[PDB]
Amino acid sequence: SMFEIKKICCIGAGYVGGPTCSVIAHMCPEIRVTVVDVNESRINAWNSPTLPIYEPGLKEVVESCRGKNLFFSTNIDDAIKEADLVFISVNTPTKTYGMGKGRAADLKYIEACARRIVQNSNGYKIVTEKSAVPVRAAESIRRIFDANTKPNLNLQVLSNPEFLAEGTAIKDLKNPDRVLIGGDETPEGQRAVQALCAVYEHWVPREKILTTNTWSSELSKLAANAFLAQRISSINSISALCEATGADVEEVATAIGMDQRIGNKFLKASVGFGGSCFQKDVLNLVYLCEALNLPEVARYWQQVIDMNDYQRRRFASRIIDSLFNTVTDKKIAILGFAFKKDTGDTRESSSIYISKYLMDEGAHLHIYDPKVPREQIVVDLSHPEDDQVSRLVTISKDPYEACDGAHAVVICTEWDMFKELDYERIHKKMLKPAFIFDGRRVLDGLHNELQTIGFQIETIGKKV
Amino acid sequence: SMFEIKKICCIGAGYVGGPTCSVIAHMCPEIRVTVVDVNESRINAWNSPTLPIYEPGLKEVVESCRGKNLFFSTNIDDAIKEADLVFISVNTPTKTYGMGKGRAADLKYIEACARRIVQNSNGYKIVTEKSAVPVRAAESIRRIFDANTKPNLNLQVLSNPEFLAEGTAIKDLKNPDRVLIGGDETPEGQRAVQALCAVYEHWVPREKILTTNTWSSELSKLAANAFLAQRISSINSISALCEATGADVEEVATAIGMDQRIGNKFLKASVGFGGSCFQKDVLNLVYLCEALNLPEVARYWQQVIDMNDYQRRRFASRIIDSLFNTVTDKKIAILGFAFKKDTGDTRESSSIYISKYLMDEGAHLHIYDPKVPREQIVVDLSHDDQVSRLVTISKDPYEACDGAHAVVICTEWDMFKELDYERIHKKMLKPAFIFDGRRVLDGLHNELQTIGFQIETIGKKV
Amino acid sequence: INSISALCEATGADVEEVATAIGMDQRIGNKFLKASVGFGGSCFQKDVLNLVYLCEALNLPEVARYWQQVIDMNDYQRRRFASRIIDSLFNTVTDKKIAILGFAFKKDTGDTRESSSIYISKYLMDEGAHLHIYDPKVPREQIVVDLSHPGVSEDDQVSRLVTISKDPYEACDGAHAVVICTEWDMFKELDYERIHKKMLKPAFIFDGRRVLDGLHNELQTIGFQIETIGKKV
Repeated sequence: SMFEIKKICCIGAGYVGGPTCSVIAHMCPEIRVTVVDVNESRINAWNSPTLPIYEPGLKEVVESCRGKNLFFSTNIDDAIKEADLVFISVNTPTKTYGMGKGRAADLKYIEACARRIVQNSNGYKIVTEKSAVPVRAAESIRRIFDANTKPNLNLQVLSNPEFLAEGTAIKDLKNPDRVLIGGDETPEGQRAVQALCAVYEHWVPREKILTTNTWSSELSKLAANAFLAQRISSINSISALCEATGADVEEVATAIGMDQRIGNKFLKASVGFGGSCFQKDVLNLVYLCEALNLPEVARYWQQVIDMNDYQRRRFASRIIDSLFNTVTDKKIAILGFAFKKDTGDTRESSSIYISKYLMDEGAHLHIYDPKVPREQIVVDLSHPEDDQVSRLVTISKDPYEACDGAHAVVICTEWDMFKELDYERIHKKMLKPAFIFDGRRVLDGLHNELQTIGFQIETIGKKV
Repeated sequence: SMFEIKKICCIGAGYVGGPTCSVIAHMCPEIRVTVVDVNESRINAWNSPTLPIYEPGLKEVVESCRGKNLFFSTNIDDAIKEADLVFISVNTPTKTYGMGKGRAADLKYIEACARRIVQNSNGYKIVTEKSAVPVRAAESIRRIFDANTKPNLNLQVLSNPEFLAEGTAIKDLKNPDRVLIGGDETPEGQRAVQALCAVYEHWVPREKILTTNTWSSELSKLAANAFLAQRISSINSISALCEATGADVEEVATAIGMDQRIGNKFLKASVGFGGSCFQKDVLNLVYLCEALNLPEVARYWQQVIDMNDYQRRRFASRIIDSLFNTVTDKKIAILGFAFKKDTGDTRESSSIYISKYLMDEGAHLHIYDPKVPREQIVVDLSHDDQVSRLVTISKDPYEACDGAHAVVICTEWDMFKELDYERIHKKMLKPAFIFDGRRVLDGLHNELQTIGFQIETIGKKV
Repeated sequence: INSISALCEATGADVEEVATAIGMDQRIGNKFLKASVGFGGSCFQKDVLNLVYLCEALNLPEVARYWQQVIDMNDYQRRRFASRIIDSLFNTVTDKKIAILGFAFKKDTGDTRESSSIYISKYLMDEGAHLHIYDPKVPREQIVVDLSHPGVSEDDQVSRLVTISKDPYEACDGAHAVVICTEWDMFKELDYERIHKKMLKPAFIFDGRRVLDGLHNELQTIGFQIETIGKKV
């Protein structure tokens, strides 16, 4: 309102900072947006005709304003000096050792940015956390600024979390459900908050811009992903009950989802949710609870993970039991390795875990995924040159090789192609009894024809 | 359309059967709908100008078709003989003893109906469970029919659960989010399912009528109330974290609820959910899981109740710590006793539980609620000497607050934001606390701090 | 052998076939291998509990717990038998008439001490069952004592819920279930066709002693659901 952002700097040219800043430039022609990164190779790519990130619509957005008001540079320090607003958009990996190993977020990159910003800054700037951060991250940035102050240096700290999913990043940026901005409840804080609102007001309606305090903002990002993951674990818990009673989890999911207060999204049973966001955010929320002496809340959210873990384990057990509790040297087809369809991302994929369970039985796994690189599958199934993987794991170039001589076909990722395969042919060449374990309900409605063909076909959330 | 339902009999003239059948008759002029009950007094009332159930819109519906195609009668046996479709719409109270005491559903009334139906039936009929039943209830009706069969007796069993809330029953029947009908995956089951679909098709669009197997149908009713309860416990869990960090739970709930995949309903933090459906249904789910050797699933759903109970307990503890952990002969005002605003219903009301905690500290409660009858409050807080010594029921809020150390809002009635707080302050003992258990005073905070209250609320840091 | 009966019910093996096979090994012997709803009498539980207590007194918790299993198993065998009954009646037995045939701890005596009939009857009382109890030797006064809350000369629950029958046909007349808890030889000679006519349907016979073995097809033809210990349903 009073203050006007005219220059933005984004430290971090990854999957958050690049696209967000590209859309900001596209929508705000009068604002100069400079995306910076230490990685010279990456910056060069952003300035090339082959962008380092593939996202539908991104190329068009970047090419429409790069060189006009959108810039990519390795000159971090100059970008900061010039900036009115600086986004910090670096990753916060999970700690791999020490207090909170495996669960707590590691602020090392956030801290390095804060130190660098204060070292290169004079006068008034707004500094905004854009990466997924743990609650209190802004407190730390503020401590660093307060401890390294200079005359006439006035840095304001805001939180502005990202709500982007892979594959929908541009749509999500152009037409967001909401934009969330957190700042202090002081006149300074509210000045800063309003300045960044005005940026988003160039293309987002005021009623979709939610302003909060900084802790509410940070906590909403974590909490939102926990609520989404909870719906999957809840419908997965129902799937177990369906298998025991004769109910069908897709019928039940549809019935529950038609109540508009619950809604019909995120109610699809599966072998288990995956990706780099759901488990990580829930565990981060559980760690935070324990750290604040809220064990009841900690144990309440831990259930979302325990349930996902159980869902995977019981699926593996149905497989193994159906093979008479011996799978040593039995060939099994694993169709699908990505954590979900239409990606090559294997981070926390249920396919990894199902696979490790069968490896632990001596299975000879032939794994097919149309999009995941074969080197990645080998890494994911290896211990942190791995003999168990080279002894037990074959990566198949087509799905027929993977089923050929197999005892079971296990569908772990919901790629659409898997429902189109020649199952008559696959049946001829399998050992008998021939099983199909559908971990994604993707073969619904082929059931009768598959049983006619001769398969024992089994799925999640359906009684055998 | 092979088979056409032309006569419907509903056994049970209560809150479910009466209104549902009244709406069916209203919407299906060619169908004769006869609601029966053993309780002659109640039937008479359904035939009177003062219906035994108050529901907005119900009188108009009933008066528009009673005596034309809608009938209420104590002649249960004739209605069954005539009927093409018989609804069983009786209560299934929770067992009060024995295996599953306090959690399992008691099928005695459902069984009695089934046995009576088979005794009075010949030929083809469709029998449909309309009451909230445990999973496998239809199996039991089936077993009874199969065990007491007669030549040419062909009874088909369907599930058709109710999704009505008090106060919105007519709206919910005229314009339902969905109609759910479960039946066997056999030609005869599908024929039966289609006949009942056709009844609903007189006024509900086909895309809103969901057909399933019988177990899916029974399980969906229980699961829906459980998912809804989970949202409240989930946002309540966040409210604890807000109090510890400085986040505000209403800011967080808005942020979360604007994601269209989550939605913005049922995300209002409180001292705790209540009512006769949520805890009951979740507990029945937990019991069914244990029975079926699904302990992981059981413990997943118990968290919904354990969280609600913790929310109530930590709220009471805040109140108690604020008066130094000694409330004995302290006067405290409880404003609101209903489980939610705009009802007299106290079933599983968080006000009961808050109040019982303070009573266990020796607090003198003065309780006001604008619609709950006094005798209901006395019963709810009894096992009674602890009540008569410690509980006073006030005819107005100002009495209850007069000379109180604290004012505790437990039910979100709109009138509580309109009270003369300057007045209440003049007459309270100092420090004068208001504990808002419902976020109903949000936005009066600054001025209430100005007046001199130490105002505290759920999901906000002190 | 009771623990094996549970496994028989789960798999399709028959506990009497298994008992006979095990017992023909002369090192094991064929005595005391008869599956039941549970052992009773004034000796077994008391002596085993005494032994367990001695172990704990002597800091031998491993031996204590080894022997405690003989009791725990017996309690489980009782509880799961009652649960079969109750589950078969839809988990509600309030005001249902159920015949209890046999109250003595074993046949051919009036001794009821620690009889499994007392425990199965107490489980069905906790469901509100209306129990009609018949035994050819046990005095009626002793049954009333055995089911009463001790130190209560007139129990409200016993007089509301329990009827002592002077004949088995009275006990089964209008019953949902006939529960045989003691192995009296007379029970295999009963006129079951007659019993079936006047029972409510579905009509269950729960044989807690294997005393109706070989009658099963005949009882299924008459139209009973006949269930017993150590046979799959």
